[PDB]
Amino acid sequence: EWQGLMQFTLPVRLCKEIELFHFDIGPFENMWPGIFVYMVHRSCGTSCFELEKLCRFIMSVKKNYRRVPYHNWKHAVTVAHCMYAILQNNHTLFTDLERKGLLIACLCHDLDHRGFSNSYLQKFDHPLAALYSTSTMEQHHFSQTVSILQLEGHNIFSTLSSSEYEQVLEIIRKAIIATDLALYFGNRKQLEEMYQTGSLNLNNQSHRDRVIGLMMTACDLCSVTKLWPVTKLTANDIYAEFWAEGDEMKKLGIQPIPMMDRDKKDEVPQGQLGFYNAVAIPCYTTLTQILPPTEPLLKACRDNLSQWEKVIRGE
Amino acid sequence: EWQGLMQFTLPVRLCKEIELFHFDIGPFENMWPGIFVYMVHRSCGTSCFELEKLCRFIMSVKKNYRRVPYHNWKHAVTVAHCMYAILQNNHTLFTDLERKGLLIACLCHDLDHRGFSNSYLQKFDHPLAALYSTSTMEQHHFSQTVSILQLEGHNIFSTLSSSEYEQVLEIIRKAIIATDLALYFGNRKQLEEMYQTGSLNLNNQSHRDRVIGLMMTACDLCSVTKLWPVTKLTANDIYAEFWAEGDEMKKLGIQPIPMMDRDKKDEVPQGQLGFYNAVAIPCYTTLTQILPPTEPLLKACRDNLSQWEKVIRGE
Ligand SMILES: O=c1ccn(-c2cccc(C(F)(F)F)c2)nc1-c1ccnn1-c1ccccc1
Ligand SMILES: O=c1ccn(-c2cccc(C(F)(F)F)c2)nc1-c1ccnn1-c1ccccc1
Ligand SMILES: [Mg+2]
Ligand SMILES: [Mg+2]
Ligand SMILES: [Zn+2]
Ligand SMILES: [Zn+2]
Repeated sequence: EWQGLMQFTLPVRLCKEIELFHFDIGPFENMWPGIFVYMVHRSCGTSCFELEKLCRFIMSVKKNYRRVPYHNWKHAVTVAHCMYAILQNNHTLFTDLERKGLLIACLCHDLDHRGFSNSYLQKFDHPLAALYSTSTMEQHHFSQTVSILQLEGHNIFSTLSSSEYEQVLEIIRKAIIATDLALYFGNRKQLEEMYQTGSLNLNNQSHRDRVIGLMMTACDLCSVTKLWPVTKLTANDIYAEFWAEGDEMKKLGIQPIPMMDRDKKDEVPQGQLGFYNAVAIPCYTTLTQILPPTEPLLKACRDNLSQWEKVIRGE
Repeated sequence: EWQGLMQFTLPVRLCKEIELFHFDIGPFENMWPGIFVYMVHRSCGTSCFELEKLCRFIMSVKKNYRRVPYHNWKHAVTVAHCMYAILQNNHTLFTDLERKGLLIACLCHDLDHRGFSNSYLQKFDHPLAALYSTSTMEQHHFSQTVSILQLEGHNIFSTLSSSEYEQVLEIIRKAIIATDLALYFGNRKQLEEMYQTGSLNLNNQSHRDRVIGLMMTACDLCSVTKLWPVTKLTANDIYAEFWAEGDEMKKLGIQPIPMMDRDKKDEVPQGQLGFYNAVAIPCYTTLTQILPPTEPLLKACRDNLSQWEKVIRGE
């Protein structure tokens, strides 16, 4: 099976559509592993990784996402695809090493997620929180990536020099860390200012890491940039995960926040509104200012915001 | 009427096209009864049913479909044909008794449909809802089937033992009930787990029952698997019928849901993309896994889904 992935060929029709931001992987489950291979090949080249190792890596990454409602294998590939479209539209802004790292990082950014937030683990003294005090899950995700890399025949970065091996791990590490939404708000705030004053410079490494940060957020949340019926369905998976967590708290005696409370569904429409206004819109707005070809992301997001506004009005 | 049918020979220029999953019966209206005959002869043999009784039965079946926009005689034969194509492409898996039963089941699965859903009937306290509390129309459909079998000169299962007769009515009954879409979701979900755990055993009768059910669902929805110009037009019949149910609710003065509401005509494309994603795609996806030969159904379904995307996007 991990061999059948090597003889995979992407259908011609899909070769055209995969380039667009709005593309939806959802109806093509059996092709997701192959879709990642294709995307890595178009962005980085066909002789970048050894195909054997690359295919073994990908299959092992799929195996280590759980059967949870939202933070699953589908999510990993969804996030990788959006990165791909960002990279493709701003190709020469990034180095070979960065594109390698960011795609792999997107594929790995939620590895071994259990369906629980950083709040939960920390509040209920889960061992993961004892090990990782800030950005709990995200640190575990990066730890999971290294583990897979160190498996027999799984080290896709074996052709690299020591120097480039370290550089790419660090790129991946910051990238995964950056998907902690707790860190997004500060990041986006800084970038907005640097853009306003005209002080943002891509050759400044810390500015560069900030940009990559924002890119990781945009990709993590891109399911709000898909066509309305796709986003609506994803919303169900997201909320199915939140409610499952809130129920765990109710069993433990403690009342969950509204977002995680299956008894507060009425509040959901207004919760989506709040999320779009406070998080998602300002995310893609800042991104479009820095990387103008990412405009379609902001555009789609605005469409979905507009939709939720109709729901609140009574449709 | 039944006598001109005994004389019927399918024209040779359709002897190959008929075997294709995407075959459209639409241009061949007055051949529909003969096409069924033909499909039965090829899949069960010309020795299976007495030709006189079989012809009488088909014509009574035809007359007991009402002149409704979608749940009519055309749909009955369209669904039967898809079953034909499945059975043909999995030559060895199903028993003689199963094949006899499944074709008859498909042709009868919507008998005497009134163009109203179950919830409509239960809502407004229709005598049929008072009779069958769950799967209301489906239990009526089967009832209509048994009535026609028990007409004079119509019992096509005359040449079966008492035991086989009981088995084949059980096969038909379960298959008709399974076309209740409410039960589809549970069934597909179980089947997915069984494939995933590898615990799916076709020696297990209640596993066969589940598989048969999924095939029923697949055939029932197969209008989403035809060539675009055929799928696009059948959609208009489906919604005509949804809207008539809503109109009836609005005559009575009650608000229907958007699917049935014709003041929501514009949202049909979005409504199609949603349905394909939440219902059609997972159906044929799980069917293809269980029965690899049925893959052309999924492929066709994917092609029509992207067509709706283009409609929504103005392409
Ligand atoms: O649709 C949503 C509603 C709420 N949240 C959310 C999540 C966490 C924190 C917060 C908080 F606002 F509380 F900080 C809000 N995320 C999404 C969303 C849309 C796309 N990905 N995700 C997502 C992001 C992260 C986790 C789950 C889902
Ligand atoms: O094109 C469609 C749009 C919506 N529905 C639908 C039907 C029931 C429930 C739901 C619900 F979304 F509520 F679950 C959606 N079915 C079809 C469709 C495509 C092919 N056959 N049928 C079909 C299936 C069943 C009945 C009539 C038509
Ligand atoms: Mg995460
Ligand atoms: Mg029905
Ligand atoms: Zn994520
Ligand atoms: Zn039907």
